[PDB]
Amino acid sequence: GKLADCSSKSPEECEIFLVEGDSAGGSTKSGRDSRTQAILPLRGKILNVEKARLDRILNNNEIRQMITAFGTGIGGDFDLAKARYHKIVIMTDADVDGAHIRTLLLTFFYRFMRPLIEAGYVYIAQPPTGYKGLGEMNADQLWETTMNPEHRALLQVKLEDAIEADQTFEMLMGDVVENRRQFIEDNAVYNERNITSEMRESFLDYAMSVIVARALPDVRDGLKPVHRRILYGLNEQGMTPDKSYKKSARIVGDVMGKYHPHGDSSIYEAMVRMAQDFSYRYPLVDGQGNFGSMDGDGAAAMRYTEARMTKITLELLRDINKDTIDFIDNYDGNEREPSVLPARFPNLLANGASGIAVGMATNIPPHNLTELINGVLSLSKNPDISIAELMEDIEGPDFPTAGLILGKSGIRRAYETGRGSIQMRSRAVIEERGGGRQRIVVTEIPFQVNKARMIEKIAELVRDKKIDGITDLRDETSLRTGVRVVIDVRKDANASVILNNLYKQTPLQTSFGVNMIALVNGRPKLINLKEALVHYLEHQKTVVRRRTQYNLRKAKDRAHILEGLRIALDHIDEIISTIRESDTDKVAMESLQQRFKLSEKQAQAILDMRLRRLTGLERDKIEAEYNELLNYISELETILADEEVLLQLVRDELTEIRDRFGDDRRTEIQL
Amino acid sequence: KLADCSSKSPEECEIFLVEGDSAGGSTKSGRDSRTQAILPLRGKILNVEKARLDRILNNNEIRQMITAFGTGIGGDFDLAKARYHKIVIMTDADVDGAHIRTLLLTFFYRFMRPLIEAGYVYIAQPPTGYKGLGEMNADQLWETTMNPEHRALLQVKLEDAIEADQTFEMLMGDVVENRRQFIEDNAVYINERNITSEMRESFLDYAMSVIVARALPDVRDGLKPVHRRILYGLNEQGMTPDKSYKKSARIVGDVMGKYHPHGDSSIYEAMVRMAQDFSYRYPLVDGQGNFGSMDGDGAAAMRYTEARMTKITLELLRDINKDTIDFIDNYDGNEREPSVLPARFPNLLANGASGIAVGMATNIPPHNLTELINGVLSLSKNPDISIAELMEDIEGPDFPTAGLILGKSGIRRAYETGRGSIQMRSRAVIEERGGGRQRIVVTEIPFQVNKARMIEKIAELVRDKKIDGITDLRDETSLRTGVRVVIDVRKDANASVILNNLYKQTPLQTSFGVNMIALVNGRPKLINLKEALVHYLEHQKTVVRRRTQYNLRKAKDRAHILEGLRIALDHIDEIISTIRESDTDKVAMESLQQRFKLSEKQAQAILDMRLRRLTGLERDKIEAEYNELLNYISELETILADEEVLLQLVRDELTEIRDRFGDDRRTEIQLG
DNA sequence: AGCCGTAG
DNA sequence: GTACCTACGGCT
DNA sequence: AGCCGTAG
DNA sequence: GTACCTACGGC
Ligand SMILES: O=c1ccc2ccc(F)c3c2n1C[C@H]3CN1CCC(NCc2cc3c(nn2)OCCO3)CC1
Ligand SMILES: Cc1sc(-c2ccccc2Cl)cc1C(=O)N[C@@H](CN)c1ccccc1
Ligand SMILES: Cc1sc(-c2ccccc2Cl)cc1C(=O)N[C@@H](CN)c1ccccc1
Ligand SMILES: [Mn+2]
Ligand SMILES: [Mn+2]
Ligand code: NA
Repeated sequence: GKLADCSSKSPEECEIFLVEGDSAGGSTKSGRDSRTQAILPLRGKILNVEKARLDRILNNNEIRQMITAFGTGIGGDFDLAKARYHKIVIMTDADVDGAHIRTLLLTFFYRFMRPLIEAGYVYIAQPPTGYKGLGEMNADQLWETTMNPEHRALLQVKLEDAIEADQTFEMLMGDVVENRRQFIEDNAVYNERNITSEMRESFLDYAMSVIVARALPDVRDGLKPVHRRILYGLNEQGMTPDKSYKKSARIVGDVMGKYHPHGDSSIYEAMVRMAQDFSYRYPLVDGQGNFGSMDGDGAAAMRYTEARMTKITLELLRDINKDTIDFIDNYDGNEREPSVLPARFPNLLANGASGIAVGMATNIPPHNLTELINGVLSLSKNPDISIAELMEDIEGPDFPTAGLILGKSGIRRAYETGRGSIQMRSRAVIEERGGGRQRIVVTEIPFQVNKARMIEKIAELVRDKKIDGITDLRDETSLRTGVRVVIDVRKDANASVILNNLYKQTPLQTSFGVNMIALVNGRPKLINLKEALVHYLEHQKTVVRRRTQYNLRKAKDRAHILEGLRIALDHIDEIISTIRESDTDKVAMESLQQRFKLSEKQAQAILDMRLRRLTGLERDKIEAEYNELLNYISELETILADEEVLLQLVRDELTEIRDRFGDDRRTEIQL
Repeated sequence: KLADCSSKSPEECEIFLVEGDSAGGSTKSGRDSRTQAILPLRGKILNVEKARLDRILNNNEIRQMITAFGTGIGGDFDLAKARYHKIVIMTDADVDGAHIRTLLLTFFYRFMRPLIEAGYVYIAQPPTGYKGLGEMNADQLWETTMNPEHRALLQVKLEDAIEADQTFEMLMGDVVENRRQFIEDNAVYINERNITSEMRESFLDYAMSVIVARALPDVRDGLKPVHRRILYGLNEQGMTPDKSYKKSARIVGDVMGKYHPHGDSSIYEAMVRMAQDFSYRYPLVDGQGNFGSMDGDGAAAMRYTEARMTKITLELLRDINKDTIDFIDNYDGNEREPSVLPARFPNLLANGASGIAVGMATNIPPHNLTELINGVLSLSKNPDISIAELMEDIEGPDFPTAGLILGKSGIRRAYETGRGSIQMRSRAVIEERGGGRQRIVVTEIPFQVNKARMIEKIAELVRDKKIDGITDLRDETSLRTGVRVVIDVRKDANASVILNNLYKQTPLQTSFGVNMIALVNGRPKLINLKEALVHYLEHQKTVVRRRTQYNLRKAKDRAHILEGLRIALDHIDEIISTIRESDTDKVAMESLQQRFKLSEKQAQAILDMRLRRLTGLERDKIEAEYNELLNYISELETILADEEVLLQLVRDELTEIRDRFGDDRRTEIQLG
């Protein structure tokens, strides 16, 4: 019913185009030749049939619609002669997700409709380079470039080696992660088409993009691109804590247009989590309005909420405009965006990260800011510090939701190797409720556990009689009292046994599996605690050194200008005479340069000077600024002359941040 | 969706009805969960006053409320079974919140009246300034509206049941005229609440806002608030035709934050229509990407499309920064927006308008711009011109979709009175297809007719055997050929007969019901063709008059500065020494003013002068500017001194616009 | 009828 | 006004 | 086995 | 990635 067929009933001259969604589909339908060309719009990512059970595959709506459209049936019953189109054309967006969707479609054609490929019926379209998605093209341009048999370039998909192609679909699309990961590491780098070559190149294109530009944080600032773009967007709009909140829909529309060419919900939902004090150990966004709850209620629609940077986020963006980090071109070349943030606090470890990539994933727990900075300071004084010594500063993860960690052994393994299992428990106590009866009271729950869902789980166990001795279950949580979950215990039953059982059978006890993978030098890397801290500290040294160099050039440039102004003030009569005698700006400029040994920049500055600069207060200000400047330049040079002084400055600034933003440990690590 | 409280004891339990999930989550968090339950609604609710019982009972929102209350409904209503003794209506403090409140009270009065009689129904009073309950933090919601310690609730009271019956009937019933009369009669520019009063005030607030601030165009620029805000948003962001396309998501978020506090889809779809050349006779938006089709395909998601002003839209905004129109504060006081656009072409008539309001609706067809401007010119030369004479310029509507209008008699009635029915017919011809067989070919369809859907209607008629003689039906439309819909006719059947039947039984012939209502001085008004031209010409006289006055004010301000600069350069050594000798800015200003007879503004301008202005070509170059200004000042004064000269200037600027943007008529008017 | 177009 | 489909990895 | 979070 | 509720007035 989503299919827009062509009028001809002769398959030999008929072509069906497969496109990503209705955005693309509408340009496609308007621009086509309705006589011979059909359009079937799909719905974004389609089922990977290499990983799915067969009944699921047969019951999936997108899959059925293709089968019905092609008309050949599937597997054993496939009948090539019954095909309704001799050309099946894959026309996804010319981007990395476009590529993924193509690997998913080919995988379906190969496993289920193979003769179709063998017959040479499957092609790949080749839309132009410039556009965002096909939804961004005018129908006429899409017709000429991509669908016009006269000018289009199609690739026909050719099946050459079928042993090789089976091995290929299994490797890329199959359920064994390791083989796929190996394939990516090995190949990762910075009109007839063999189906194996198309899968390998298209999948690597997608997989690479997800690893380096989506799902993994950078080790230096702890951010993924969508977060870095959000925060940079708030900086560039002047959405500072002192400044008022800006509506979220404007922030999101802004980020979308300038830096992040993806769907609005991905951006808004990333921003929302950054504002949740139950998600971020040190929240990066300050939100006004409904930003979700521990119960998994979603945030209010973006038209209603407002947001701005938290104060600690200013520390992430500090000195970004002092040539501290490298800018790069944005997605369409009309803007510039930061490659990384200055990150004056160790954000990766402080807020942690979780991302599902391709071939790999990352799980990094959050940490206490005071402990992390103290760890960085200990490292700065001792490059050969061991993990055990570092743990004297950093006890373990510190969750925003507090709770308990059981033992140091999982933490120790994770810090040493980057992988460990950490056991988390809710904070629970047994107390009397009167009448000789007792209750269990939970005041803190494990990190990332949905409270309401945890309670549902307990209720279901009680209902199914899978747990004994619970008379009542209520959520007494309130803004005023904090989290409070009350489990009433049957009189004379052992509450401690019931609690132990709750730990065994519900998320009241949950584990955090540490998998510390981050982008180091543009590549994913499993890193230990020390390595994550070493990368953070080198970054801070580079940022501070660069800021100091930038500030020196700027101060020197400004001093240069002020010397010219001071010269002008010393010979103001002569300066005025020279300018009056000149016919043009260009002559005056040359004459000032010749007569007073001034640079072009100095002369330009003098010619720009307003007459009010001539008053007593203004002359003094020019002289006062120059004298202030000379001292500043001397201070900057001192820092750059001595690596130790530079390093000390890094330590001092970290320390300042520690004292301003460092807070108490929340999570209790129990021996 | 219900988030219930702990207590089982209704006497102390309260249920809060909120607009959506946006307010629901803050409400869930902020409430006392022991005694406060939350039921989020799904925006506007069924009006039970206009609906039959089967539809009422099958509505999910009505069902959830019935289920939650526990009382049952109507005849089976049981007050004792109520699960809460306080049912609290908590919508946003805005016009649409007020509407939701009338809809809820309508359901309660009709299906659960004892609940009101018992005193169980209340209205919360959240604070204003928020633009949504989703906007408030949970602690603010609790303290201001849900905490029993600080909250102010209105208990709804039923005093006169006869009067309330009548009020619910008039405000919410199916008779539009009584409701329209109520709005016309009442419209104008400590813990208990009478239900009749609450209904009359809440409904009037909503109805008036929709009439004056949503669904009806201004007679002066032909726009509704959302369209005006979009265009002003484009001008402000500098999205002119010379600049590159801006992404739609960014344009929309900007309009949302700054001027239009409503949904993104309302803004984006309004912008998309301005871009469609099958909708707008002179498109106001230049769109890049998928902007929808005549088959009712919607535009691509806003993440993909880009947009900017068309060239003609520059004429809507021309002179906006010369104090030609009044600006007003935006919705939250942080911005300024235009009350109306200068509108240098008659956009109301040119592009037409359709809007469903409350108590009334509007339907104004588009027109040919060359014709309209000629009409305005003729009118400007003769205030007593008649409609018939005006029709010598303005033949009738001119649809972007072309086609035919049958006869001039509906056009005439609509122009004379503002109401008329106009028959639009497709352009269709009969031609041979070979073998002695024929086809009907359609290349133009009526305005606002979905082509795919019209084709479906035809296919339906053929399959149901309600029409004889059709053997095939195809849409051969393409970019190369334009609309082409082909109906094959059975050999030896009369094709003209088949075509006449298709006109009678399908949208291939359709009617446009003209009902020209626009806002005139802030009030809706049914207007005829001449009255719409008159208000337009007045607006233009006013814009040009104000523009001239602004320019004159500006030019004198400038001449004044230059007289100070002339004096400064003539005495420059003494000027500089005066400044050098002054300790501060203030002292220099006083000294310059006393010594050289300079105003405060002249002296500031002298102190702001850069040294590079002392170069040679300046004494004369300043004198060059000063000389042109005097001439210009004289030119502006002449215009303000003679109405006829001002009127001629309006005529001239309209004529230039007609020659630059005026195009050929598309819709053919056949007599008859 | 169910559409048209700004709203929740 | 709102609700689900899909990919992807690892842990239970 | 369903969840975590950026994506279509 | 997409689909389907509601108000409102007139034909
Ligand atoms: O609830 C439901 C339930 C079902 C359903 C089905 C199909 C279907 F399409 C949808 C459904 N829905 C909701 C709806 C899906 N939504 C996703 C979000 C999208 N938002 C656009 C947007 C706004 C912006 C912006 N960019 N883009 O830039 C900044 C300003 O605001 C609008 C469509
Ligand atoms: C999947 C990819 S892509 C990539 C790469 C290479 C070069 C340029 C750009 C990129 Cl993106 C490297 C790997 C990879 O697996 N690296 C190994 C290191 N042993 C590994 C194994 C396990 C965990 C993390 C890392
Ligand atoms: C419904 C409203 S509100 C309003 C009004 C009054 C005063 C201030 C602000 C406002 Cl908005 C006037 C009417 C109305 O019906 N006007 C009559 C013309 N007398 C009408 C009748 C039929 C068609 C159009 C217009
Ligand atoms: Mn894409
Ligand atoms: Mn509202
Ligand atoms: Na008809």
